Amino acid sequence: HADQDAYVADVDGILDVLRAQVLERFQFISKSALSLQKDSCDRINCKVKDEQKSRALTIIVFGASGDLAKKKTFPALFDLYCGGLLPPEVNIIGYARTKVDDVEKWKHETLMKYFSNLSERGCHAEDFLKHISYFCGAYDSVDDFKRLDAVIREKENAFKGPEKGGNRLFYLALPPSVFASVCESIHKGAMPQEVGGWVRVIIEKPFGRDTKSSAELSQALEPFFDESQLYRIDHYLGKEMVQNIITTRFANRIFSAVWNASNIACVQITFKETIGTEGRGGYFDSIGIIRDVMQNHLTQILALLAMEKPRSLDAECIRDEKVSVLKCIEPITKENCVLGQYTASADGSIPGYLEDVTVPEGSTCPTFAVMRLNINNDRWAGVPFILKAGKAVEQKYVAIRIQFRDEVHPYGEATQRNELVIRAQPSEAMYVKITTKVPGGDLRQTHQTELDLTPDAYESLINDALLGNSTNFVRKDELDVAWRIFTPLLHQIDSGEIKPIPYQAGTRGPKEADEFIANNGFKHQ
Amino acid sequence: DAYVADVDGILDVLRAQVLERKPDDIFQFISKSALSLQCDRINCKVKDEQKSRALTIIVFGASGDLAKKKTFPALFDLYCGGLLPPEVNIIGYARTKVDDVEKWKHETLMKYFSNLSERGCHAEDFLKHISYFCGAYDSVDDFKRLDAVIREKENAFKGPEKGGNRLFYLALPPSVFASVCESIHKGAMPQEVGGWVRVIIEKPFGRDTKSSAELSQALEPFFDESQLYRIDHYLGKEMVQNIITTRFANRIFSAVWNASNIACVQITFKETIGTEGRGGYFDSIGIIRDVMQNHLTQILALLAMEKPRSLDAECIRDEKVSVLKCIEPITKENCVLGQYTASADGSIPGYLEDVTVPEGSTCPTFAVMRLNINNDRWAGVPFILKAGKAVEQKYVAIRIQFRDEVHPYGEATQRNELVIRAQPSEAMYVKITTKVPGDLRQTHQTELDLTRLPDAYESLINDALLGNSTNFVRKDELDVAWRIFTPLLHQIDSGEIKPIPYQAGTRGPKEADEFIANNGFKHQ
Ligand SMILES: N[C@@H]1[C@@H](O)[C@H](O)[C@@H](COP(=O)(O)O)O[C@@H]1O
Repeated sequence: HADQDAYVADVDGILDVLRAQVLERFQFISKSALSLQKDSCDRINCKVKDEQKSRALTIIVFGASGDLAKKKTFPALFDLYCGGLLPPEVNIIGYARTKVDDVEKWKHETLMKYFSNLSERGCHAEDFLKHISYFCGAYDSVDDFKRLDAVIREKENAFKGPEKGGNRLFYLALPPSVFASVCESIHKGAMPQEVGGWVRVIIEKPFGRDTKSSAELSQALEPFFDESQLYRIDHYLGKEMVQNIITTRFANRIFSAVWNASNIACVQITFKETIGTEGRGGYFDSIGIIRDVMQNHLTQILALLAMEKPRSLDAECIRDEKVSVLKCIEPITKENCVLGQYTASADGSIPGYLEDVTVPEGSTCPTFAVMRLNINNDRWAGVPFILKAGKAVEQKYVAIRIQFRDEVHPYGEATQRNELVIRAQPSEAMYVKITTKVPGGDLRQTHQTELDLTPDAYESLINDALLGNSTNFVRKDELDVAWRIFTPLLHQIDSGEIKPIPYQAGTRGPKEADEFIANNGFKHQ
Repeated sequence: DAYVADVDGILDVLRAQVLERKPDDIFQFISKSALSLQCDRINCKVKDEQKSRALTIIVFGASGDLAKKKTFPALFDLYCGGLLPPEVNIIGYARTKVDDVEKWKHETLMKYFSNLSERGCHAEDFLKHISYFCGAYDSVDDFKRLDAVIREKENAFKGPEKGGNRLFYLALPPSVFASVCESIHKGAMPQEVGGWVRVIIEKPFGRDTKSSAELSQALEPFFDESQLYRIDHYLGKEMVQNIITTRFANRIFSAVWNASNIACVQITFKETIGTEGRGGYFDSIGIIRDVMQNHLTQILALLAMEKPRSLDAECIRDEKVSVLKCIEPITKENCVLGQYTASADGSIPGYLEDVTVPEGSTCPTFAVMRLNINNDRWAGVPFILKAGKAVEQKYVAIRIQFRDEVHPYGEATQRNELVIRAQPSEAMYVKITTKVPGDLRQTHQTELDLTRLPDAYESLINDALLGNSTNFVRKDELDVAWRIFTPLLHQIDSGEIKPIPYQAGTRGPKEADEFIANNGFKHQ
């Protein structure tokens, strides 16, 4: 309805007129309201901001000798350095349990092995290692964090610059079981100095495995770090796609006006991988495809896509809207879910999921899921939202597909449903499919045409955290709502009330899934 | 410098309110959300007789959770509001020796005082009125020693009259009530020269007809029903006036307050909190004894009574008794029980997860039941009491649903309602159908609103201090109240009904809502 969007715009335009009147200094808002009634391996070029330059900065990577830290975090930090997005005087500390004598060989052997050895980057590796130190320490001794504090205080007091104190980003590349321990230890032991500096904490998934376990972690952490400080990171959600979702829609009347039940026939969000899970049963078997990427990754995409209009692009305004729309979503039913589990590829190259020492025999863990979500609000009531995720399928692909309702009249078969695709993998692309004339010479001689409207994902998130921008991080309330959307389903699945269909590695998945989709409003182009 | 723009921040709150609620008139809603988005010498408001004589308040069990977290903070609030006499003496009476009474004051009491500015700045002054007294609850000599301590404060009283008034507050297990009352009777009654004696006692008042009557007979040699105040913490003055005045002062409400016009009456008490690890204690009590036989029944009496001969306390109490005597004993077939299980987010563990709860507990944390008031006014009208822990909102209200006018409006009208709500905020309103301007069949449901003071608990203590016993259950009233519930409780304890599990934070068991719909209620 034009009136749904008009009313919001009228409220915002009233709050806007109470803005430029209150620009002349609660009780004044009440009075004004009734009143309105009556009417090449080159040099790193530093792209960092002034404030970023102005105070010291230490990044502490905890669990620095783990696979995530050494293969993912440190390389990501390296790429940001090469991109000129770390402050000049950035200090990095790898905190970990094991004692190390030859500090410099550890950086070279545990860390540099994994750096991007590309042309434009390789030459900067040694430069980056200068900014790194090692810290031997455990994740609970108050002593160890007192010592670390003093190690940081020395580097911060050495900073050659205008502001005192130090900004501190604690990056917990650890198993969630130690999050609370470390967090309290930081709180008691190693917060930024009184004089100045912010404190930020990046934590890694899993964020529980259901409503109850997730809220226990939130409760454990919330004594020590609030939602301005805590950053729950989703490696796979990048700047590029988020901007495509938000900007393309909210900046433009044309897309804004059609982004609703009256115009949209159906929406799919798809996350497909050719890779399987081989030798990862130790993580995956207990998690399943749904907890792994759908409850966390796909649902945040969905929230950004479905949300109502925030009043501004301030992060918490957007996060507020993510929560509101998630709260409109009905808990997913077992009647709206098709599950799969992959067997060996027909060509015998790829082994099945159960064919794995790190997977328990008999496992019914799903590697594939397609489900329908109902968003019960004025904007979305009736519209099918399809989430689809799967391992060992036919191609690597992440995209949003919005199919618009057909204009049957008057072009009939000389036209076709409009679409909007926002694709992130294997490469970024955003387009609309529309119908246009061909130059020749009758009106029903039409064409299908694709208007193109167009640091990696993980890196862009670490950068956002340094910048203090939490837009693309799940907030504590948001996380809780998301868990309530999926947990009843996850229970039904673990109680065996629905079961995975087998599919061979390299196919599309269970044929049943494609029938589900087609039976839930999608029409083939 | 000061580019705070927290303006924008509050604009955001307004926005969220407007779009949540979606008013027709944005402007007028902006005002009402803004105004409702918003130190000094104490002004003595106390009356003539109250300033005339010494007052001493003795809180027995002063280091207990009830006394330090509820009673003493309430007295502080009364003090800050000018509702205690200026020379009031407060005595905390307990059994543990205390080296430093000043530290006790600061650590045991002042910790639970309201941190409100306009109160904080009075705490130290209030503490000057509090003494600690250490003694037993059964030794006459301790009460004589207490009497000496009181007489000393009374005799230094600088106002006109002699002796003093004594309010004894028994924040104790009822097992010690008789021994305290006897000890008071022998040892520290007010001075003969002048002063009254009042005694406030806490629930439970027994746990069935027999235990309760035995308790009343243990106390009546010492205190009569003008001296004895059985306190129900939850019964506020504001609710009671809503119940009494709206009806009895008005022809329109009096005329419809009967079987000819009312389809059903529901009295609801809902909390989001569980038993909070005190399940072991709750388990011997259960929801029916906890709030229904006492609290909801008093609300029912006030709501259902005949017109009092006057608005005097004992005339109201006489009518409370008369109506309760009309009520049939509740049958098990008119009762649905629940027991909560863990909340979705686990913040409320299941009732049975508490290790202090014994395996196999069928204690109800939830109950809905129907009472039949067999009199001319009420014959055939279902009265529903509903109470529940660990449900979906904190809420206390009376809902009166009137009979429908089938003709002529049919589906273009629905049943009128009178709501008197106390929690989470006071409201009272009627829902009637009215025309929309713009088609006789085009109608709207509208709510007519009929409209820091003391809170409900503070109101009752203030009432005891003033001698107003309206909102206190009288001995005879209590007996009758117990005769309504005791058969049912017996059936429950014999295992004849069993509680339906419900998840903490839901409404309760689906069978309870169906029971309500089966006994005369119709959803909007
Ligand atoms: N917008 C991001 C993309 O940047 C990302 O690439 C993709 C997941 O794919 P991958 O797991 O390869 O990052 O979806 C996310 O939503």
